[PDB]
Amino acid sequence: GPQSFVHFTKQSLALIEQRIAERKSKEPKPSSDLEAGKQLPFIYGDIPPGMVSEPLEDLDPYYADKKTFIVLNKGKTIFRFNATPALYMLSPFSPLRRISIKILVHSLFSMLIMCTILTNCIFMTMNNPPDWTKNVEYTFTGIYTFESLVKILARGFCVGEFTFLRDPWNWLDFVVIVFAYLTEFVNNVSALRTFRVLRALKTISVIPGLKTIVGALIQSVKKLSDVMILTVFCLSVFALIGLQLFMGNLKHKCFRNSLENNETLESIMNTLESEEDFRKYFYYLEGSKDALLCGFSTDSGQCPEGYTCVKIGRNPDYGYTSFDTFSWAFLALFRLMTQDYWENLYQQTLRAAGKTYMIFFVVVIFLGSFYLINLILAVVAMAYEEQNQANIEEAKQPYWIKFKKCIYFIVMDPFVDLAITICIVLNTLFMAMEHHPMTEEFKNVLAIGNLVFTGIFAAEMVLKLIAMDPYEYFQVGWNIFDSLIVTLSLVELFLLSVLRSFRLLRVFKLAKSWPTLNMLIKIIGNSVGALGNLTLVLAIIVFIFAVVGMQLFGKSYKECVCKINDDCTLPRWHMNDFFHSFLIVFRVLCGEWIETMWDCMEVAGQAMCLIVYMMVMVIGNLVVLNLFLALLLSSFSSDNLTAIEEDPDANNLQIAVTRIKKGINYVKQTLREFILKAFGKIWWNIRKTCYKIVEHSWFESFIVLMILLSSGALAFEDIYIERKKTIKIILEYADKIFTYIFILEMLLKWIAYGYKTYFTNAWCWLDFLIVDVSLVTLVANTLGYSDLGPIKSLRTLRALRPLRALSRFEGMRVVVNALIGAIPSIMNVLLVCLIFWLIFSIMGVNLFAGKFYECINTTDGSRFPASQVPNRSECFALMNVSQNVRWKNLKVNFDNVGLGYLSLLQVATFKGWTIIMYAAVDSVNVDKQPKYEYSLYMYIYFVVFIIFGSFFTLNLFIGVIIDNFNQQKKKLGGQDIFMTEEQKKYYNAMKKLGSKKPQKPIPRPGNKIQGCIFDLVTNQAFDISIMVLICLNMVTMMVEKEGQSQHMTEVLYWINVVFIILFTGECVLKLISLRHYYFTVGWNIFDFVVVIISIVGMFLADLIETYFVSPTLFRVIRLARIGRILRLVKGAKGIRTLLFALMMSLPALFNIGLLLFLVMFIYAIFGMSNFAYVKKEDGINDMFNFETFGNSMICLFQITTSAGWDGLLAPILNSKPPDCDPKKVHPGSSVEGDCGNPSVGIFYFVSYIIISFLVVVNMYIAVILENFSVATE
Amino acid sequence: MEVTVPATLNVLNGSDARLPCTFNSCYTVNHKQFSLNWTYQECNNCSEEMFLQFRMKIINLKLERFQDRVEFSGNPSKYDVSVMLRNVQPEDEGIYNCYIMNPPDRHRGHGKIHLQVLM
Amino acid sequence: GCVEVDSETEAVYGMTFKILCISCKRRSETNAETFTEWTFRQKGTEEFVKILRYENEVLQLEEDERFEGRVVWNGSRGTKDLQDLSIFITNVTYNHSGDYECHVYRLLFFENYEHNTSVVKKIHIEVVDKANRDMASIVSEIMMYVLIVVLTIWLVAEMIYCYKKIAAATETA
Ligand SMILES: *[C@@H]1O[C@H](CO)[C@@H](O[C@@H]2O[C@H](CO)[C@@H](O)[C@H](O)[C@H]2NC(C)=O)[C@H](O)[C@H]1NC(C)=O
Ligand SMILES: *[C@@H]1O[C@H](CO)[C@@H](O)[C@H](O)[C@H]1NC(C)=O
Ligand code: NA
Repeated sequence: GPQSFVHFTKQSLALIEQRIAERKSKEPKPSSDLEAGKQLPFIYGDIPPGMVSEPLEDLDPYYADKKTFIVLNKGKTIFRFNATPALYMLSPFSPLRRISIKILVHSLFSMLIMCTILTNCIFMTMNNPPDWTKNVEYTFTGIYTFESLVKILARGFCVGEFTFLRDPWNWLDFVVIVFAYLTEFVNNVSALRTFRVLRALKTISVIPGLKTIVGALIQSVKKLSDVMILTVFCLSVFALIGLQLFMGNLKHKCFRNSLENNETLESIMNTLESEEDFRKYFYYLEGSKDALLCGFSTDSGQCPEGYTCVKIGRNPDYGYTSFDTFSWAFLALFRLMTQDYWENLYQQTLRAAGKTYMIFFVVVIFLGSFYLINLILAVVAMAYEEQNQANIEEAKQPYWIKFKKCIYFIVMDPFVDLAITICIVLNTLFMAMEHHPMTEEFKNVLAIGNLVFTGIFAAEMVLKLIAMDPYEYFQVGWNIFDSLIVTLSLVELFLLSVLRSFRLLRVFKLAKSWPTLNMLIKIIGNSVGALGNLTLVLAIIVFIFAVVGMQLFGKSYKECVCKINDDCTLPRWHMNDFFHSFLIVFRVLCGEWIETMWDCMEVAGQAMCLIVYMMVMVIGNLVVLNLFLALLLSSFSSDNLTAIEEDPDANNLQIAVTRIKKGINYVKQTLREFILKAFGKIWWNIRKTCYKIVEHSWFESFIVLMILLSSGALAFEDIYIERKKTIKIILEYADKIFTYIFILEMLLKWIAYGYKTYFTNAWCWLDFLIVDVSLVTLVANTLGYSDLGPIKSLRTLRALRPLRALSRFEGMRVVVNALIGAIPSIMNVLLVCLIFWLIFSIMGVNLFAGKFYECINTTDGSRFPASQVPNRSECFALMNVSQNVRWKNLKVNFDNVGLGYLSLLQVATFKGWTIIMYAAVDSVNVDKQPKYEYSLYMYIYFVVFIIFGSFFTLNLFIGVIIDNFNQQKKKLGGQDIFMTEEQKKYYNAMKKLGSKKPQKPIPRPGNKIQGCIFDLVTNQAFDISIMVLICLNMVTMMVEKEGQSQHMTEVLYWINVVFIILFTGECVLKLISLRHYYFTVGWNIFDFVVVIISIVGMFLADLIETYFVSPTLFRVIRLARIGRILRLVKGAKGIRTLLFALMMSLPALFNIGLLLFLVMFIYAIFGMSNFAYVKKEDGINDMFNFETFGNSMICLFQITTSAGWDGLLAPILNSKPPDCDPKKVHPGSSVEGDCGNPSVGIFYFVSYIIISFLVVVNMYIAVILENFSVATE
Repeated sequence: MEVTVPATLNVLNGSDARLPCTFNSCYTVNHKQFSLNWTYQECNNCSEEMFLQFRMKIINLKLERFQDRVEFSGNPSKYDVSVMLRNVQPEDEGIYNCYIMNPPDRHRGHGKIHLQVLM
Repeated sequence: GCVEVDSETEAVYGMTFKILCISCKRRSETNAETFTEWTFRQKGTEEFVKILRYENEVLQLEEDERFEGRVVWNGSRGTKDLQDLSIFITNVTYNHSGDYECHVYRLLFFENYEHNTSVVKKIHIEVVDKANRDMASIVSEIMMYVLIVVLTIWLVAEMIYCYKKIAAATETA
């Protein structure tokens, strides 16, 4: 107890040694509360002053037998040292070791080391340190030497138990301290500095609580082993498929037909170095670094007249994009899985191979980039849930008085507070009215309004500060926040362009009465509160990665600059200084790494950049995901416990609401009082007949069939409809017949159900609206108004007739019902998110309004230097001097708050954001020519917005989606919410498959040789040998590459033939041994099918390659050898369980995919009818457009992931010359103009990406529920 | 571009003197645009004499003071523009330098070797 | 963009007629300089005779009776990059029935490369007194009407059968 406190004297050491000797002559865990580095229990009480920080005897009985001694500090921290003399020199009773102990366990020592570490970390941010910094580095290494010497003198070096070298974290200190001196007395600067970076990792040891965070991070990884194996296996299989399909295709180029001087493609190719002369023989698009890709099929890209597609040269993107070897294809498949710039590769592969190969990208996107990511997230979330549950499981176990009272009475809760809330809302609306092209009258009005609002807020501050006491005034946090905002507003009134925007923070005062805004506030507070150490670890890791990148590749960027820039100057993203290196690290964490990786590999080498980038990806993504999960679960379950009532103290808004309920009702009642003072079976048979007809299955099948036919007839109406005259006439008359049929169906339903039940049904309402629009269009066409503008606009509404299929299919109906039940909470979170994004939009308008204009040379689109033409007036003077000069603005900017909302959407999705950020960091002023990185540190605006308005906003949305969807599942009894009843029965039947007990063993045949074969094929060695053979075959096909010799091809063919023979022999042996009992196993059936597939595919591929000419069929048929590799799943158990989970998820995913397909079909019809004639620029070109149904669905599958939606929206934002031509003539059509409709385009794209986000979130939750149910059962 | 040359070289009279001039430029040396100049000055402020040069190939000006004792002993592709001097004479003592221009690098290289002849 | 729609084959005597000729470039962003020559072979003859040439926004007509004063331009306008090459007959006669050839001479301009190409299209024109309605439209209208009547008859038959069945069921009760 508290009296168990004695000094460690020589008598105690002698007694301990005597006990040890007695134990030896004769020849258990310590208390976790008494373990080293833990707080002393309160049961021991305080420590007398005479023995704090002194050598004391051991308290834990476990070490009471061994030679140990402990020392306690002034904060009750326990340190366990070793009683054996340090290096056999310093005894515990020596004054020198006593002083060393006193130094080691002390707050000031740790504080000094921490300040030294932070100062050093600040110093490693300079890429060109001055000469005087060498003295500072010497001081740093001297401080580290002193600290290490103190530790070694106190604890002893390595011999003992509790010694200096036993701690893993002291190994880092020793390595750093030997490296410093070795580098000093050994004379690559980059390597030495990158090793100096190791001192930044000492923060974990000095800052309390960081070691626990690192340990939890390491623990979360070890549960990912099976998911990593499955990810590697799936990526390898898809990489092999892509290697078989697309080998050498990205080398297709358009080579000119006419060559002078008896030249040849072979002779030309070895005399070409620069791009200038490569442009003289191959076709290049203007301002492109790569030659235009082409194909040999009809659905591939075409070459201009005078060129022929040929396979020659290098691959695009410095040669780093290809399917030529397994390693490059694996890089491409990892890029697809992470979805980094994947639409560029997707478009290149479609151009080089054909549009028919988008099936590959659909399958790969779904299987990898959705399912594997789901698995990673689910496993990490399960790990963190388990650790959190364990943590909470162990945790539980005179005149002044008069008028100040009058002023206090003046501040009335239901009136003054409501007035302040209204004033805050009005001030926000007033600030949201600013725009760039603003008159002086509007500017003056806004200025006086802001002055009035600031005066009102200051007056309220003063009234509260003199009503209540100033000491009482500063006791509530909201009052401190109000005070800070008021004084900052006054400071700005006395005088930047950003200090004006800090009054926007008053919006958060609405969180006292807005529970959902308070939830976001609590999440943000947790990020720096209970989860402050995890955020600190994330920041330290980002800092370390930034400085490592700068030290490794910073000088290479400057030295090799003309390999990645024609102007021989630094690019936008580089590592030459610390800020740009941090920007690259942050962009990688946002999900964009391959484009900067290409530049890194060009300046510094493939291996180093590959290693560094993958380390950054893995570690940073793991830490960010752990922070996301911690925030989510803490602010979801831990914070919300209903400890207090709903606004326990009567909310002033609620009091005002009650007072309104009193007053308005009383006044209305009194006004009413004053007003009163002043003053046939045959029809039933017809109904039942219609009911019988409508309800029948044949009627429903007929109507479904005609819905499908009418929906599919819309796809035929494209820009080529004038070539198909007969189809056009047939479709017109088919539209007439469909209108008639659906009108008849509506009449039948009217008679069968009655007006009441029909018009209280929502599906019937939708069908009624569709048929009304169709009938109005038909009657207008037949009457004669077929050319009126409104009539044509209404005729564009035939794209919504596929909506009649929602009520006819059960799966889409169930998914739609789930979404409709989820809508309400989504609305509240949407309101919170819109207010949060409005704050950032107003700030961006204050920063960047009217500053993105620039003078450009329209021939090459190059911005003029600011030396010449620094103004707008100089730009106009030059436009009179020169013809191809324009003072042009960005389409997506911060000129007003709606355009700012569009900009923030492009930044949040990371699609189109770079153009906005370049314009922002180049900005100078209004009517001033931009200058390169003039406003360099406006990147902080975008980083802060990304963090707060994407990470925290998505945290809030996911946290409410979880609760809402859990309640949705709870209310109906725990049943699946994305499955139909028949699908539920099939789901249970499938569930009984994976939960089978072991079956009856196969009995051995009676024959001797058959029995020997039986005991040979039923052994484990046989199975492991088959598995290693399968791995060898995988390696054999991983060997294949583009341009390999004929000898390579022949030997690979014969090795694969030998593998086929061996596998067929295994099948024959199993058939002979097991007999017809061999077919009672599903895996045996799969192997038998695989063997047949192998033999037949080999023979058929040989037949095609010998007696036929069809490379495409050859590759598709040779895709059949993949089956021999898919048998590796049989040996692996964890990946087998994960694939069973995918099979379990299949039905709900099918329903959600049906709904997604219908939505994308409707949007494709609308896009064909709207954007089929816009200018081909940005993301719209000769292959990716809205000219046909197939092209439109190609474009819409791409932006379901949101990839490249900004480049598709950009050509639609052209609405007037010189951007477009309203009188453009299109041969073969009567349509005129190539302009867009910006409102229609913005609505189209924003609505589609929002709907895609919601549906894909549904798929995420389905897969996660499947994993959580399967893995925890 | 870091040009690595010996500050001072001592070579016995009557023997050969290799003059190591090396540079590191991160771009490949192509012989169409790479420029190499080798001067000889009796002193720091003395006049410089063109004796060896590279424009597309090794160009030997064959100065009368050196007779025919100057040869190229390097490889421009391997960043080796070292020259050599057969049968060094006492008059060969002086200051030798190698200017290097390797496009597309902006900077121009510069080296200096103080060849000294002892008995 | 550009769609190669074929010309109509039948022209009504005394009325106006447009003879389509559209020749799109394989890549639309390329720059070219195009002109045309039209040759005409009348029925009962076997030799194609040049009638007009259009180049540089001026239409040249050869001295032939059958087309003098009756042909105007209907191709692309305001460019040398002609992808529409059609012509217009303002007063159709019986001497305009025959085979028309639309020779398109395109000169693409590339980087250090000029490619001189050529395209030929054939149009057959028949001059008739009265326009003949398309077979596709006739059969489509007829099939729409028969489908209407078939569906109505089927629905009425089912209604009668079920009404009789439920009436018998009600009288049974
Ligand atoms: C906008 O930029 C120009 C850049 O030259 C400013 O400079 C004037 O330019 C004209 C024509 O060269 C000269 O005649 C004037 O003397 C220049 N002004 C000065 C400061 O000497 C011009 O003043 C700028 N205008 C605005 C609106 O700021
Ligand atoms: C072939 O090339 C030679 C030059 O090597 C040239 O003299 C000769 O005219 C060329 N002949 C043809 C047919 O191009
Ligand atoms: Na990227």
